[PDB]
Amino acid sequence: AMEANIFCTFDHKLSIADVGKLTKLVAAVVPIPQRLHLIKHYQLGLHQFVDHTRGYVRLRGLLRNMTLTLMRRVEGNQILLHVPTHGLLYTVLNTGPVTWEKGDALCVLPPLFHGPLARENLLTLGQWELVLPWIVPMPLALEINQRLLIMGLFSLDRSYEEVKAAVQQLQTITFRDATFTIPDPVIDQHLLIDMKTACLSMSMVANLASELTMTYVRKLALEDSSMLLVKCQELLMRLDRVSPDDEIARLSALFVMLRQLDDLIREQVVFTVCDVSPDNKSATCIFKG
Amino acid sequence: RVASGAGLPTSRQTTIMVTKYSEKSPITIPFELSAACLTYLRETFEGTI
Amino acid sequence: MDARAVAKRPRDPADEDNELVTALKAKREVNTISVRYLYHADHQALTARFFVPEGLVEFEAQPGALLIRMETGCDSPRHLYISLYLLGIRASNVSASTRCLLESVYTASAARAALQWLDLGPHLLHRRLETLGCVKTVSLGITSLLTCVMRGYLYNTLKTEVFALMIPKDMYLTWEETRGRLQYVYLIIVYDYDGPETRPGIYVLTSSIAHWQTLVDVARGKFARERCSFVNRRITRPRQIPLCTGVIQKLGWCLADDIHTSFLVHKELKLSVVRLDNFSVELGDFREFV
Repeated sequence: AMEANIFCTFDHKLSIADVGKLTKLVAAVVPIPQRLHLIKHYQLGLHQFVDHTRGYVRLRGLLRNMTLTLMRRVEGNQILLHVPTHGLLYTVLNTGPVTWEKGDALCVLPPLFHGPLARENLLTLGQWELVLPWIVPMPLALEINQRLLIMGLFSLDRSYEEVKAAVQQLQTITFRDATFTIPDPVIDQHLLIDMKTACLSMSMVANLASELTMTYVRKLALEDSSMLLVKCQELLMRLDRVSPDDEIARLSALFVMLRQLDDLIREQVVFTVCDVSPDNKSATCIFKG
Repeated sequence: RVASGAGLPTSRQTTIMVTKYSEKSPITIPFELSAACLTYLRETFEGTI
Repeated sequence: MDARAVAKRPRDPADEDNELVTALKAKREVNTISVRYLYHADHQALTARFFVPEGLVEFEAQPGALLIRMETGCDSPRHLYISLYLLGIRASNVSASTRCLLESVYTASAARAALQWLDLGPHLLHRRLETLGCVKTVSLGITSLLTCVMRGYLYNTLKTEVFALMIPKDMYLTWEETRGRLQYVYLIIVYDYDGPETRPGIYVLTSSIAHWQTLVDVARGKFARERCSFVNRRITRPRQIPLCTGVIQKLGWCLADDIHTSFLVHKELKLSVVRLDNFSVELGDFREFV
């Protein structure tokens, strides 16, 4: 009997050096749009979604619901991808920048370097270019998403010197043997649209929460049976030291601007490490999805 | 490999590949052959002792 | 493609001969290695072998206890495999009788180094701990070699003995009078945010409630002093940054009928614990509640 795999063909001609480059990635993480059983080679990675006017956060949105998989065997005309299941252990290659340890929570993350890159030696075709999302530990993914959101929140006033100091000292991350730096979301003083939507919704839920809760605890101060509401509005009286249709639209806007932030305020851990092989390029991670 | 007790560092299953090569080293000893002896060898003269 | 090969019945994974057996049998050789019955074959549990120094393996030679790693700002000994009982010495939940009992038995370097590495802020003290699972076997050397389990049950080899989970008496916490048919176990961390001090409490919750919002409802019902201390700390010291006042995560599930009180014997110190005999470890991500 065989195993429930995904066959993958290659429409372009393959050479022996390209297959020899491909067989380095035996147990590598690969994303897939929908789990069919015969896919073309234009659906192996994120190069179908690499775009100019859209950037990182759109790729994070597409990756969080992408159905990832693992390669199993490379041969002529067919690439056997294995769909991992919840609750089995799988060898996974470390194509990322950082070594892992025993017990790190591991999650997918798109590559920070685009198509224009000097350091990549990957599977390259006439137009098609295989890319591969790294798997970093979840503290690094939280730190990268958080620092990128903060230095994208200053995408409007880069004229000043102190904000240039803030971004250029926020352009880098500090991890285990990692002087790794992340590139700027601002490119030539115009911002990619979805990053703008993310920080706009952040400031919008902040301003809505800081404006309407005082009126609502004014309306709530008559049902006081628990010891929480009085200090809840003591906070609001400490900070300073209406038509119904507008507040209805304000509250619906509050919940929808929150609901558009689920990709940023949470994300699920994908793999987790059972052990690390010597020389730290492989690990046998139990899937958790 | 040699087996040791439990917990001690054991040995991974190990193979190896070694390829030798071959060196070039041609030799030569040239020599000359005299013109009088060659004209007496390759050409035939008259009947003299 | 035929009807005998497409609609074939699914096999029993121990019924056919082993791959090593048929591989030796196709050439018909003899080797002193016995081959006919492989051990650890039909183990649904997932084994994991982890190194540990000798300074943390006391009260661990008994089979069955938790295993929690911490992060440290240093580079080379960066991760340290604390057991469950050693997390209680910093915990202000257990009584001073039991804390001055087991404080006098962890006299080592790395144990007190771990206690000194729970010294920093609480919001990062959430981030330092991540659950590694349970442990069944030891080896009792200078560097003893554990066999960690992460998913599935917890048993001795050849399935002849089911191993249990050991949790100490003051961490044990039931939020009901009548148990259900099943109950999942949990790891509840709370922070009594008082004025000067910030030293937390560790709990294990054997609740029968499945859905997580219906568990944080009972958690907010039974930890009102902790959230009140959290908001007292938020008012009394502004311009600071407190967060994650109560932390919860899954640890598995028992069968809700094998829970009774037993005792530990190690260095002639009796530690009263409750057990969970037919236990399976099934972990989850670290959630929280405010």
